[PDB]
Amino acid sequence: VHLTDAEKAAVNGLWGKVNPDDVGGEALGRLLVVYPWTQRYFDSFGDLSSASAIMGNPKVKAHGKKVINAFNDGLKHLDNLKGTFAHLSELHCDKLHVDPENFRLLGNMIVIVLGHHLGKEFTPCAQAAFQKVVAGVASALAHKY
Amino acid sequence: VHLTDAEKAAVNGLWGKVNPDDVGGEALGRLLVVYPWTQRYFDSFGDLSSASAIMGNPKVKAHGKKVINAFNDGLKHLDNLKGTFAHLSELHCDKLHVDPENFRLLGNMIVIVLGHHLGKEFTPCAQAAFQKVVAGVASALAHKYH
Amino acid sequence: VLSADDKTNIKNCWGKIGGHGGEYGEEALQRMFAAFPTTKTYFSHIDVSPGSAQVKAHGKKVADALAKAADHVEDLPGALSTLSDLHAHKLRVDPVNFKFLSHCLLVTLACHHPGDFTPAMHASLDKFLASVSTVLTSKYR
Amino acid sequence: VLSADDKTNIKNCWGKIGGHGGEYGEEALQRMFAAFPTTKTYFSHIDVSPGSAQVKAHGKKVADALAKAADHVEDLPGALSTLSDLHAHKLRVDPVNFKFLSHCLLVTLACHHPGDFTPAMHASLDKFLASVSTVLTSKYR
Ligand code: HEM
Ligand code: HEM
Ligand code: HEM
Ligand code: HEM
Repeated sequence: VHLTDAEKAAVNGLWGKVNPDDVGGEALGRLLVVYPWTQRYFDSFGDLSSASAIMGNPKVKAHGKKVINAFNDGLKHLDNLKGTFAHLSELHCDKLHVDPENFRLLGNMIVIVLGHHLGKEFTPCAQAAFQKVVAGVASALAHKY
Repeated sequence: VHLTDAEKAAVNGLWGKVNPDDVGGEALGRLLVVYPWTQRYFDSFGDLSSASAIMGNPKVKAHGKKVINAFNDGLKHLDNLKGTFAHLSELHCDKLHVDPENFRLLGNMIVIVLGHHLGKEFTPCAQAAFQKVVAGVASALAHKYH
Repeated sequence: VLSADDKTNIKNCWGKIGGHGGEYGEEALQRMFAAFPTTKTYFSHIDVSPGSAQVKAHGKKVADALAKAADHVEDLPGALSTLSDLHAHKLRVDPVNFKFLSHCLLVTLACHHPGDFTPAMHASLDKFLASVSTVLTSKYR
Repeated sequence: VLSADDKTNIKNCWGKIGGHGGEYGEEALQRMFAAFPTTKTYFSHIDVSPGSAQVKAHGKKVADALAKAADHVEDLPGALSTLSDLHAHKLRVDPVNFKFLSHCLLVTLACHHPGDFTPAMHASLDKFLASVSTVLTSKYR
């Protein structure tokens, strides 16, 4: 978790002009569409058999709100990411048995949704800074293992 | 690494009846055959043109000796993989930019070479114990990413 | 993608396997359950104990599928589409479990056919299992 | 493997891309160099500075190759055999790099065509680039 002063100003300067709840909703929704096997882990979610269904699913939107809230903690405490994501690391790896490679997939979904929502403002430099973050958050949840 | 006492006696016993030098050499060789893009990381080794060439290569055989010595140190200090491999973690990542995904590929190559050498003695249980070691070793070299 | 040499080698391997197939498929599954306990999730409904007739029978089903895939190397999506619906549409298996099983299978062959398991064969077999894995995890109907 | 829906989705996207291809290839590479500085090693012999004529030229080369892959979707091994010898035999490119460029290409298309970049489109394009990557890192003849 580098984040220089220029990378700091880019991350929170651009994070402040998106709706974080919607970002988490769409990014999760897209993960379920693009990588369909992830649907299995979310069986508490009801029907997940189509693109129109899973994007309109309330349980999905509510959970993206949960997922982005945990992500938001990360930005505040980039100094101790491994300790911030302590409980969640245990949850995904022991109770849920989620393969670590799936973490970097959801991270990528977050990244492209920002781009989807921001367009030309999501510059190559701003991607790099957000890429450093999502990779850090991925290796903080996996890191048993 | 977990490792129970029966899981310990399974690892040190079967390791004792193989030649680590030969296991290291073949594992590296097989990595260079099966996953050909890794050949690029070893430019220092001269031509790696074919299966026939990369197995007879004395510089591959000698490097497999170096890889397996590091692996051997792991068995002695399973309490602290992160410290045992910290120096090599810096070399492979900061200096050579080897992607962590490759680390587990060489881990797999070691496991199959053992079964190749041990036959029906490399039991499912014996594989399970060695799988924990190689995954532990792999993630100890990647621990700088983090 | 598989070359001509890959095609030749896969045929030459499943010739040597022949009827020893189910025996190895059983051992592969048994290796997978032991080395990667995560995979037991997908088999909650059957007895998975080391000695188990249900695992023995499922091994024979897997071996025939690999034998069929070896026959139709040139058209893998065609021959296996029934299994692709099972694994991708119905079961939605995580693709990492296919790497786990592919590896356990390659360990098995190395234990039983170490004269035939040359680095060049290993390569051909690994690409095979990868492209068989790709079709099975992949959803196209 | 790509379904029928996957193919027509690919065809429509490269339809809607038209002449803008060169700009998106360029941008994708800039993003790959910036976000994954490891990939710069492969381009040691050209100028890789943000605004670079060499990167702009290469950007267009990539776009043409992707445009040709969208035409011959049903024969990706055939259409890109030359590019497969370049990247797999000659250049020896590590597969992760393709995942890096694929992703940076999807970010670009999301930034420029957010209306047409639906969840269902994104699934098709991710699958398309994955199969393009498989062929490119493969080694046959
Ligand atoms: C970006 C990384 C991720 C973050 C920040 C994250 C965050 C969270 C949080 C905060 C919860 C608990 C919600 C609560 O407090 O009630 C949760 C639960 C869960 N997560 Fe994740 N997650 C991540 C990655 C993933 C991925 C990729 C998967 C897909 C395999 C996954 C699967 C699950 C499941 C199945 C639950 C339980 C949901 C339930 O209560 O039914 N997680 N996640
Ligand atoms: C998986 C466990 C691994 C172990 C235990 C290991 C071990 C070692 C050791 C001990 C050295 C330094 C020897 C010396 O200083 O003379 C070394 C160097 C090196 N390793 Fe590995 N390594 C591993 C993984 C890999 C993999 C998968 C690759 C393939 C990309 C790789 C590529 C290299 C390269 C390029 C060097 C330097 C080459 C040279 O000395 O000219 N390493 N390794
Ligand atoms: C990699 C090559 C594989 C092949 C060729 C294969 C083949 C088969 C075959 C032939 C069947 C039986 C078809 C039937 O009559 O229902 C089956 C079922 C099944 N497979 Fe696989 N399989 C493979 C990998 C996997 C993996 C990696 C998993 C996950 C650990 C898995 C999980 C299952 C499950 C849960 C069933 C249904 C069992 C039942 O309910 O009877 N398969 N597969
Ligand atoms: C699917 C994505 C990719 C496509 C469509 C693609 C296509 C191409 C094309 C069309 C060329 C020029 C062919 C020629 O006339 O020589 C080329 C060259 C090259 N590619 Fe790629 N490639 C891809 C991925 C990659 C990746 C991920 C890397 C590694 C970072 C890479 C490294 C190179 C290099 C080093 C050259 C030679 C450049 C030169 O000196 O002219 N390619 N590729």
